Amino acid sequence: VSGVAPTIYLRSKAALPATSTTDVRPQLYALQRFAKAQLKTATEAERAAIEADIARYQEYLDSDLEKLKQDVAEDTAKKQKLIPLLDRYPDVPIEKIPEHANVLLKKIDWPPTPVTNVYAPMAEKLALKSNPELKVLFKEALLQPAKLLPLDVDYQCSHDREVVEAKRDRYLTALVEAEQAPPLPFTPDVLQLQLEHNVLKGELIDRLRAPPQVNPLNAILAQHTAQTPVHRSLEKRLWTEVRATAVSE
Amino acid sequence: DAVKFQTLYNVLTGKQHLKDQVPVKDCNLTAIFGASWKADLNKWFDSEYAPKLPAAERDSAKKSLDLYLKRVDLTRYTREELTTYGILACGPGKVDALTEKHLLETGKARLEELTAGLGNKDEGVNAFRKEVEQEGKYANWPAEKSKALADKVIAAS
Amino acid sequence: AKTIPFVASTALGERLFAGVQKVLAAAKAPVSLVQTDAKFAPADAKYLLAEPLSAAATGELANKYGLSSKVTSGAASQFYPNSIYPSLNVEVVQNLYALSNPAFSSVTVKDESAIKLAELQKETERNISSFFRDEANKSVQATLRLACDKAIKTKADKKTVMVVTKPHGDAFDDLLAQVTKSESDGRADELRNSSVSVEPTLVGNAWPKLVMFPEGVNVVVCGPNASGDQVAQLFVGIAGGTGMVAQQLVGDAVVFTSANAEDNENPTGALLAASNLLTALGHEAEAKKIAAAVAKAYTTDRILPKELPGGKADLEAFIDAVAKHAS
Amino acid sequence: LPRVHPALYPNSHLALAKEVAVLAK
Amino acid sequence: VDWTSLPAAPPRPSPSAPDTLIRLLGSVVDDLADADKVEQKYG
Amino acid sequence: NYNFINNNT
Amino acid sequence: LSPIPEHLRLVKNVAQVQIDMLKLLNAQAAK
Repeated sequence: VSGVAPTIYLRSKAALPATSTTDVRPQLYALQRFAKAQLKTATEAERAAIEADIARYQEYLDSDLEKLKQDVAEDTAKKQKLIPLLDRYPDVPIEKIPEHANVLLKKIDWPPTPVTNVYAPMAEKLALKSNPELKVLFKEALLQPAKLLPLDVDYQCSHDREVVEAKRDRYLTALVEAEQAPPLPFTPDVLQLQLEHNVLKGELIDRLRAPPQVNPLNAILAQHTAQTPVHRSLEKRLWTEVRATAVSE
Repeated sequence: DAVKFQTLYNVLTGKQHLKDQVPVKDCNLTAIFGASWKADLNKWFDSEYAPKLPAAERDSAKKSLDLYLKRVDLTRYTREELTTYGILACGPGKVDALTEKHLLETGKARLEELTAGLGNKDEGVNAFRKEVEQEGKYANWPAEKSKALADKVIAAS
Repeated sequence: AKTIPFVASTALGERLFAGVQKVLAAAKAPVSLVQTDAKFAPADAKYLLAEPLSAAATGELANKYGLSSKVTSGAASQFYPNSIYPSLNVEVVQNLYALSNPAFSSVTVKDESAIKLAELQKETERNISSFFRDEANKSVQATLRLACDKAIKTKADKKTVMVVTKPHGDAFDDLLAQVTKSESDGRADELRNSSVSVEPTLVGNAWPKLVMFPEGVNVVVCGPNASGDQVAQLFVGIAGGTGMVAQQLVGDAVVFTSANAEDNENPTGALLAASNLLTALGHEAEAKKIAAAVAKAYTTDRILPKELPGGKADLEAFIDAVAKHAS
Repeated sequence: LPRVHPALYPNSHLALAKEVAVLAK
Repeated sequence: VDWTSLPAAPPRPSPSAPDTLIRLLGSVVDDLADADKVEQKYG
Repeated sequence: NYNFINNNT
Repeated sequence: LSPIPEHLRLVKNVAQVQIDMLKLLNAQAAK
């Protein structure tokens, strides 16, 4: 590490740029250009529908996205009005069901059907990430991270100090991303899950009172995707992302 | 001696690439050399390379050498420190003042971080002094200068 | 009097509108500037002038006008005081697909239903991703073709060197390497004729070359990574700091710009932008008048702005001096 | 085969908007 | 003598990462060490 | 049939 | 032979899946 270094590797978490913005206009413009490209392969009917769509996106841009926020708010209002109506038996909550099941098994006392449990593995990660010790190290590592890395060995090993600074810079970003990362890997659509939970609750009680294992739902989405062009499917990614910001702001 | 200084002049003027996929830098050059870089370079220049060639090329080479020396003094800094934290945005002539500003500002910020995480201004200041001393030792920097900077930042806080 | 738009979302842009309008009226050119905003600019306007765009604003404007690349021009290093870089006849080029599209990075059993559904979903995603990849490759091709045409149009000193930053890793760098291979192995003819020396290099082995000896380089190319942003900021500063360099944005249309941080006020970058614009339209005599006025301001009166070393003065007084030197 | 609700159908709220306005009052 | 070459720096012993950093970053230290080798080569 | 629908599977 | 206990165990498994989903979302919202 030759040369009298002019500056010193002092850093602040405030100086580290942590924005995590989510822009909407460029995504919209990319949608527009994609539809423009599909126009060439489109037939006349879809050409007309796509011209209407293109004019709609240009209207959104000229009105500065307020029309789109209004539209997505309308759809989400329909959704949020829908779910409490499908809240069929609210007085009979969900944890009380296995008690009923134990009761019926006691009363009554074959190829079984399996289950795909996805949300229970993630619950195990909460048993780790929610610990106090794991957060203590986060609380004490970022404040004094030089203790962890062998900086003395690294400085002696590398003639240039720029490489050493880059290694230290990356470790913080890996740690900052770690603590701020959630247990989940994705953004769960809360409404479309409470829908299923409210419908599924509407099915178990009707089953408690009283072949193949196929899911006919998949024989509908396979038709829905076929009917729609691609730009509408991409438009769904846009509308979903706007529900995050509009609920945030 | 004269060999090493001719090699140095060639590298600065750009007539030669260094003997690997290596860049020219103050660090990556003075590490090879004996850390008497600029003084001995200028001395060998004014002794053995100026009187040889005519005066026009002498003036042009003197100009170019001064420029390249300033440019390597600029190379001393890091890329991220240069661009992101705004050391060069004003310009080379203002790099020094911007370094001073950046140092005092990041010192205040680090001090506030330490005190917010720990409190106990005595303890925070002590840990800050330890950190600054260790970083100076790591960057091959005068410990007296680092202590003076630490006291300066504390007094200015 | 033509109506060339002028995007400005800041008081900096507003005061620069007033100053540049005074300058241009004193220079007696048949155009006029129109205050607008980045989100409401008029399409079908090819040659424009602008102010420091933020990243999001560059993205929006590029998506609107079909832009692909941003060029710099450090001509003001000659005017910089105690200039360490006299006559910096090189050019930096940075791609823009990140700002135009930041989101580019991104069989339980054999039942007929599920495999059909996955096939349709993957076909949809295939179409989308293929379109986006083709667009990225086309933007990169535009950047490289622009850099090659620029190196060729320049007075070739039998070297005509093009440095190309290429940190191995991410997708943008992979695309850029692939496109360099494609162009070099494909054309080779104007290449071998003008002796255009294309060179993919790394950041640590490139930015010191650019700093110490930019004489050995004529063009620089960078993708829209942190590395490319850093090298562009390096040149933007080395040419005399934010305010002295003249930026440019090209693709399917040209808009000139001047880089400036929050605290800076030097408009010389924007004046050189105006000069380049007027040369594009045809008023080369007026552009030379403006350049001579700038040179007179920096040499005769030597009235430098506050941010710059040495002398110090305000934006509006500097522009008054510029206008009086012009007329 | 099992049953599915018109809400579990895709894009349901669009065609079910009438019943919603009739019901939520 | 070859001044144009660069001298052999002192040898770097094995990494021997710490349990604390591993617990904080399970599946990332391998990637970071690989990138460190990459940066020692190129950058 | 007695099976149950699960959209996310 | 009868499918009643297997149906009831299906119900138990699916209800525990739903409750685990609910706890996951509750812990995420709390955070």
